[PDB]
Amino acid sequence: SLQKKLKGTEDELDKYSEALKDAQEKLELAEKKATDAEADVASLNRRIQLVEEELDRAQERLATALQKL
Amino acid sequence: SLQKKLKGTEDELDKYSEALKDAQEKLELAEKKATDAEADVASLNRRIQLVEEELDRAQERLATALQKL
Amino acid sequence: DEDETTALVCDNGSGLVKAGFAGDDAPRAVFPSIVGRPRHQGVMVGMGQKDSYVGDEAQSKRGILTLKYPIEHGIITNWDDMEKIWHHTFYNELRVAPEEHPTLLTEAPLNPKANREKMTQIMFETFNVPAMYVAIQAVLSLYASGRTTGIVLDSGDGVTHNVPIYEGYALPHAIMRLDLAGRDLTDYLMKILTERGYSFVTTAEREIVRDIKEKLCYVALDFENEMATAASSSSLEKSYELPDGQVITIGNERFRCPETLFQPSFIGMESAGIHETTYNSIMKCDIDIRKDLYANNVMSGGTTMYPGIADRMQKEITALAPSTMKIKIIAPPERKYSVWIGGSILASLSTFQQMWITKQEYDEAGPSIVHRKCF
Amino acid sequence: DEDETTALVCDNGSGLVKAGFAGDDAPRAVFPSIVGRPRHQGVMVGMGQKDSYVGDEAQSKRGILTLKYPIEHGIITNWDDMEKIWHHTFYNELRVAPEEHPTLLTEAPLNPKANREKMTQIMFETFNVPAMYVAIQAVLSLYASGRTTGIVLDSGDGVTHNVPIYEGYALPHAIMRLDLAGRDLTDYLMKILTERGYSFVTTAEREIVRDIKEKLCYVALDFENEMATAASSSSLEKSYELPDGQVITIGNERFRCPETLFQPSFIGMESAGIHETTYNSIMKCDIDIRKDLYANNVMSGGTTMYPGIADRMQKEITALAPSTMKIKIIAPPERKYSVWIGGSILASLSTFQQMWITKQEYDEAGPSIVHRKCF
Ligand SMILES: Nc1ncnc2c1ncn2[C@@H]1O[C@H](COP(=O)(O)OP(=O)(O)O)[C@@H](O)[C@H]1O
Ligand SMILES: Nc1ncnc2c1ncn2[C@@H]1O[C@H](COP(=O)(O)OP(=O)(O)O)[C@@H](O)[C@H]1O
Ligand SMILES: [Mg+2]
Ligand SMILES: [Mg+2]
Repeated sequence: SLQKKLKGTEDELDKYSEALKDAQEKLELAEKKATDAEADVASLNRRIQLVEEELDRAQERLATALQKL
Repeated sequence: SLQKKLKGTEDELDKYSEALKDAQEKLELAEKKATDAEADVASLNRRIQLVEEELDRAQERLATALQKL
Repeated sequence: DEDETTALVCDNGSGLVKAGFAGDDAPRAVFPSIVGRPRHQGVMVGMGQKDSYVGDEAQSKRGILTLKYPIEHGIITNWDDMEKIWHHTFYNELRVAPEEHPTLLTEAPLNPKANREKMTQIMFETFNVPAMYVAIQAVLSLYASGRTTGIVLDSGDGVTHNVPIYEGYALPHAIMRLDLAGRDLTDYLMKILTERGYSFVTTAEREIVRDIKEKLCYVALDFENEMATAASSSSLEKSYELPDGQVITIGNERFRCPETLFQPSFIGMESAGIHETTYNSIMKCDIDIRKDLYANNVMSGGTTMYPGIADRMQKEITALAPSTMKIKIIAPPERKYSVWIGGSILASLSTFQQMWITKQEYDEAGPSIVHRKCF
Repeated sequence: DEDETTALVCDNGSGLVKAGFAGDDAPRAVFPSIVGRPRHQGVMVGMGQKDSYVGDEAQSKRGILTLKYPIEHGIITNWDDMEKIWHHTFYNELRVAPEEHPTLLTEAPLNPKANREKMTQIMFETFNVPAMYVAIQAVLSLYASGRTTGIVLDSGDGVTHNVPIYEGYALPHAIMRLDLAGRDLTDYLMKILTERGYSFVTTAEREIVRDIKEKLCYVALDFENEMATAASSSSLEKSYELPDGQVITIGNERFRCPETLFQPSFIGMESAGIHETTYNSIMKCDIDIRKDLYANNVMSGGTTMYPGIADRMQKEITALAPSTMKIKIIAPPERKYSVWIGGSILASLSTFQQMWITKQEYDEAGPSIVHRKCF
């Protein structure tokens, strides 16, 4: 009975080790994806800020032109 | 002897289970962060397209107001 | 832990307490505003005899502890919970006594006088504090925004405040509070999910679905069109994985949950939606500054963390107001903590160090006179 | 048997199915909602090969048939039992086909969409029915009561619905369902009788003790005082004679069984008692009509057949609400069948004959569109 229990425990150990390795792999993948997404969102924040500044300048000049008209 | 071996194997099993739970928690955290960042990227891409359309509208309006001036 | 004699900024916002020292850019101790009382009586021996859990200690155990909200709509229901949450924040997280530094607390606009007198009395008589100060949230949020003009929309958990400030000028007559926020949205989502088929009637599940909403629920850009296109769903419906493992499937309900804000008729109240109430408030202001209020509107509150609020506000205001002027809506990043951030930058000024209220003058004057001095 | 082309009113209430033709004052076919399935396999020859008993045929034999409840808390568990109970009611008692007259069914408030679509599909596709209609029980009960104002408390077998209707006006936002009813009371009585000494763990005995409760169990006018005076029992304890002959002796347990309704903590649930939930519902309504809801409260459901509920409700509401106004509680005689009675008087109107849903429009529209048309 003890030998059977030891065999079962060793099987469970192997399965847990495989699960841990798979979890670590998925962890690396998810961290990579999150880092890429953070870089993309930061770049898009700078781009949207620049376009917002451009739009503010455009609307200020439009108001000035309307007043002149 | 086999009882000592089973004790060691059970201790290693507990260690592997703890490591697997920790890895699963990290995987959860990372996947949540990645999904949130991806949703933010998509929403901000929509936003910047809307702002670019608004900028084009403002530029055309300015050109018309200028011509009238 | 702290080597600077500066006030402790403790934002006791409805739903989330955010406490931290002045000068910091974000609260270190962030925990929900909940109190877990032991429901049953155990014959067990050795466990903590503590009869009142709080914060993360209560969040970690929501099945055994009956959950009570220490704040409802704005009016403080139980004061024991108040004493519990401050005593906990003082002698369990910050590891500092209030007898060495001031304390700049932030309260909601248009609150009862009983609430203010009670908190001030607990902060002066019971606890030995050298000086107290009550501050409105809208001003500090406008500070953190880095402007002096605009209408702040603070949507907490059980109350929503619209506060117009033009050129750094408060308007106490136009501030209108309406008790529509995250709790009524959680209730609407709960009843519609009960309509879907998954029925629950306990508070722990209510907090779980609240978190699910915070994570997934968003605002729709066109309600009826999304309803039509979601009738035949494909990518519009999402399958969420509960932290317990039960597979939940939620489709259109998401972008119909916050819609109750725009249509209070869903909860059978004659009150107007947040956008229409803000618009009416703008008419109540003067015409001269209305354009500036259109161009400088600011948002605050955790409820504003949903994606798609800015666009919905822009379309609704454009449909209500003329489409000749320019109506830009600005939402600063991390707006939720911005209020607290303001507190920090407000506690470092020497002049503000001169506008505190010491114990002795309060004791002779009494709490009511203190109310007159502040405003 | 029937010479009038009128809808068959079939109230499929949880615990008791009540079927009868429209125009009658009481259901003719009244049988419990249970399905008996053959547990073992017999080598015997000649007995009925029928693999699914129902109604009185199952009640007559509960020792051989494992009993399954076709409805739980409100959500339909098994649809085969549904088809069994309707097919039985159609081709074993009423002796009439559904292809000649309509059918006005009554469903519980706030039920799943899957339940409604499923029953409608079984009533249209499988069975050839000229027209169907789903109706809420509370409205028909208020009809039978002969009023238009009040809050209907319908306590069935596994669910309890509080529905406020003032001036005939429904309030779909305030209807709150709670799964506390006769089954949880039967379970509480069973566990406390197991505590007394007579232990059983089979469903037949559960139904027997349910009947014993229906016959004897009543509500207490003062729980603690009755506990004290029953400590030394004389006339407070009664000796019941089981239909089998075993002499059972039951004392205080009777008036402590329904008390679980007033103290859900006995079953370890954070939900509030029926009276406190009704009181909270009254606060959720508007103040203007609250007095009318106090003066016109109506009750429904078989569980209300216990003696002493009206007085207990009056004392509890008087203790909770002020004692300045007048709070009269009205319980119409034979309230349990009143719902069904309403159905009868609702199926005789010509206008109601114009509000039915025929097969063709449902087939083109589909079940979901039918859900939109009703509400
Ligand atoms: N990260 C988040 N995402 C979505 N909603 C949130 C988030 N944090 C808080 N909320 C919502 O905001 C409400 C609490 O806001 P509160 O903390 O009072 O804001 P503030 O502190 O700015 O006053 C709750 O109803 C909660 O649902
Ligand atoms: N004559 C009676 N006396 C006591 N309780 C009853 C009686 N008839 C039914 N009940 C209880 O009512 C419940 C079933 O009610 P139900 O038939 O659903 O009411 P309704 O038909 O009005 O919805 C069961 O739990 C049962 O114990
Ligand atoms: Mg807020
Ligand atoms: Mg009933």
